[PDB]
Amino acid sequence: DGAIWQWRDDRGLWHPYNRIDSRIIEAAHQVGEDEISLSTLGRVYTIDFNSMQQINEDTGTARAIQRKPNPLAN
Ligand SMILES: Nc1ncnc2c1ncn2[C@@H]1O[C@H](COP(=O)(O)OP(=O)(O)OP(=O)(O)O)[C@@H](O)[C@H]1O
Repeated sequence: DGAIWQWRDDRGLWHPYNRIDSRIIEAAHQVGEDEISLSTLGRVYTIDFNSMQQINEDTGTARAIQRKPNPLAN
């Protein structure tokens, strides 16, 4: 839980992923995965670390993602 990942909405604001989704993204990022799949809200997303984007695999919409360190000690 060393990171808080965020995604960018259409109006340009950043939203934190939930703790579990941040954990999933972070774990894949840490080991050098190129991409992972994430399901939330019944939607299927590819998290593409080569381009640092979240891609909706049905609509083709790509959104920026970014990582913030989590200060909180285990
Ligand atoms: N990781 C996420 N968690 C929650 N909401 C998200 C996430 N990514 C996108 N959204 C929101 O979900 C909606 C759909 O975004 P998404 O990128 O899935 O597809 P889209 O092609 O923009 O939209 P639509 O399905 O309406 O054509 C938008 O309101 C967007 O801000």
